[PDB]
Amino acid sequence: GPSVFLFPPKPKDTLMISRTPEVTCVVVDVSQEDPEVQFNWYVDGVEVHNAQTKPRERQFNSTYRVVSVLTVTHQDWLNGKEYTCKVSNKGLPAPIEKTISKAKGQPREPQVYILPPPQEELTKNQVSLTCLVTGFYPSDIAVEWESNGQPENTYKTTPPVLDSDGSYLLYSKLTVNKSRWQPGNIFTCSVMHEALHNHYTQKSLSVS
Amino acid sequence: GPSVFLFPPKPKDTLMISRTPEVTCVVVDVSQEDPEVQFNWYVDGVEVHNAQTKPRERQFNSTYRVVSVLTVTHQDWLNGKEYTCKVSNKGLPAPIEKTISKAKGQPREPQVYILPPPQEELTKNQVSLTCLVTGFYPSDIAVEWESNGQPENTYKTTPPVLDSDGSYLLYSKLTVNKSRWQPGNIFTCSVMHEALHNHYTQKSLSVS
Ligand SMILES: *[C@@H]1O[C@H](CO[C@@H]2O[C@@H](C)[C@@H](O)[C@@H](O)[C@@H]2O)[C@@H](O[C@@H]2O[C@H](CO)[C@@H](O[C@@H]3O[C@H](CO[C@H]4O[C@H](CO)[C@@H](O)[C@H](O)[C@@H]4O[C@@H]4O[C@H](CO)[C@@H](O)[C@H](O)[C@H]4NC(C)=O)[C@@H](O)[C@H](O[C@H]4O[C@H](CO)[C@@H](O)[C@H](O)[C@@H]4O[C@@H]4O[C@H](CO)[C@@H](O)[C@H](O)[C@H]4NC(C)=O)[C@@H]3O)[C@H](O)[C@H]2NC(C)=O)[C@H](O)[C@H]1NC(C)=O
Ligand SMILES: *[C@@H]1O[C@H](CO[C@@H]2O[C@@H](C)[C@@H](O)[C@@H](O)[C@@H]2O)[C@@H](O[C@@H]2O[C@H](CO)[C@@H](O[C@@H]3O[C@H](CO[C@H]4O[C@H](CO)[C@@H](O)[C@H](O)[C@@H]4O[C@@H]4O[C@H](CO)[C@@H](O)[C@H](O)[C@H]4NC(C)=O)[C@@H](O)[C@H](O[C@H]4O[C@H](CO)[C@@H](O)[C@H](O)[C@@H]4O[C@@H]4O[C@H](CO)[C@@H](O)[C@H](O)[C@H]4NC(C)=O)[C@@H]3O)[C@H](O)[C@H]2NC(C)=O)[C@H](O)[C@H]1NC(C)=O
Repeated sequence: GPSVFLFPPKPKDTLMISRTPEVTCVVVDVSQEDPEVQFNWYVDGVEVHNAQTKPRERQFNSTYRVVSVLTVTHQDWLNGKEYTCKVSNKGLPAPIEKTISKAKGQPREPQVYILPPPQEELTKNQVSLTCLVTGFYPSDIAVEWESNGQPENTYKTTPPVLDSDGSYLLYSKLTVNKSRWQPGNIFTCSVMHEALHNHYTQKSLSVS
Repeated sequence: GPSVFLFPPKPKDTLMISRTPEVTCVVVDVSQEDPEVQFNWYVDGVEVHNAQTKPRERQFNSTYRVVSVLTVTHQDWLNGKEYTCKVSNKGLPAPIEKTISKAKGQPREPQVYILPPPQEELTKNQVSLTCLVTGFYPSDIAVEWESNGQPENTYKTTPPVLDSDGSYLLYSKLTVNKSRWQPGNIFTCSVMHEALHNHYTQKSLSVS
């Protein structure tokens, strides 16, 4: 029979208010004369009606896959609202309800540390500036790099890494050209998380 | 019908003689009264007869799961030898050949750097020393931390991270009580990977 998969908004949508944090409910495995199924949504047990439900998409494996996206506020999601996608079929003994919400647990503020290169690497053609971030719970978080004010193109971030106390940690690397490093340019890692002042913090450094 | 999953030896075991590196062939979904099945092993198209096989392990979900552990040398694996576990069944008609071998690609030497704490952190009651390993390939790699010879209990390590050029990178944090950091001690990272001198390299640092 068919199967439901409810998904959470992005750790970056949930924090900033320019983007829209959304909650996506998905159905799969709806056979070929199973008529339309119907999203009933509920937030903490009351029916909202603003979910932009989409059409009935065909799949390579000849199934029907259905989606309903539902916009939510950041206030709401981070207050621990319990969002629910109920689905009735036309050809299924039951209706299927799934529910989702923010992670439970006393949120913990990280602290950011920029780290410089190593005195070994400074002679190299490029160098690796390091943003260590640690102590953060919940695991959902976001990092960016900017330079003089202008944002940075290329960098790489590890997935969060569970720590021995139950907090999470991660590292982020930034390759910068040996050329561009020296002339006292100034570089800054910036981090977004539930438990920050303005949900936002930066460290920064120079060639000192 | 039944399915066959072949699995390689882990990087640590592939890198030193002390340990024994193994190639594991696992069949799952051998049904209720379908009798035994055989492993026919081959190495680059020649049959070896040394796999320490175990007998049929029945599962919760009511199938028969079978395993054969074949042992290899390290020179064998790093020469890129192709190992195959073929399965005769007494049920579904076919043989099921499955093949495994080392990752293809010109190996790259991991360049490793210890990084000290950040000035910021020092007033905390613990500190975080950082081993950064970059530019390595294949992704199979092992990191350990020791101090005055003795190894370390707490050390976390990110899973490798694909880089913009195709090499991999990773980080490792070591938390040490500040009571251990600042009375004159020496600390050391240790890295293992095929494209190295003696498949092993280490950096080290101290309160200078
Ligand atoms: C027919 O095809 C469809 C379409 O898929 C396509 O089919 C064929 C043609 C191939 O080409 C496929 O390669 C192709 O993808 C099949 O639909 C699939 O159905 C399976 C189930 O049979 C679903 O499995 C689930 O997967 C989700 C993860 O799905 C996300 O991530 C995938 C990649 O990571 C991505 O492909 C998906 O589209 C989806 O992607 C994310 O989507 C969100 C929302 O849009 C988006 O914001 C993200 O950015 C995006 N991410 C990425 C990386 O793209 C997974 O969550 C499920 O795991 C849980 O459930 C398992 C039980 O099935 C269980 O074993 C797990 O341990 C895990 O347990 C859960 O844990 C959660 C969280 O930790 C927790 O709440 C619970 O404890 C627990 N919950 C549950 C319910 O168990 C699950 O594995 C596929 O998502 C789905 N694919 C697509 C594309 O929709 C269909 O099955 C096929 N039918 C047949 C008969 O074969
Ligand atoms: C009945 O149950 C059994 C037992 O499982 C258990 O059953 C129930 C009771 C629950 O408790 C389960 O939670 C529990 O697991 C079922 O047996 C399972 O069968 C499925 C297949 O149906 C297997 O799926 C495959 O999984 C492997 C990974 O398996 C490793 O990792 C698991 C955890 O991550 C671990 O549980 C396994 O034991 C095994 O563990 C590893 O083992 C090695 C060797 O011993 C060891 O060195 C490792 O340290 C160890 N690791 C860990 C973390 O423990 C996965 O590789 C497969 O994925 C490939 O294939 C998929 C398609 O099947 C495909 O979607 C993927 O993309 C992927 O692609 C392959 O890989 C590469 C890279 O992508 C690609 O280049 C290849 O070309 C491609 N090849 C193929 C062929 O696809 C796959 O997902 C389970 O492992 C297996 N579980 C166990 C424990 O054996 C049984 O199926 C059940 N039967 C029924 C009817 O329900």
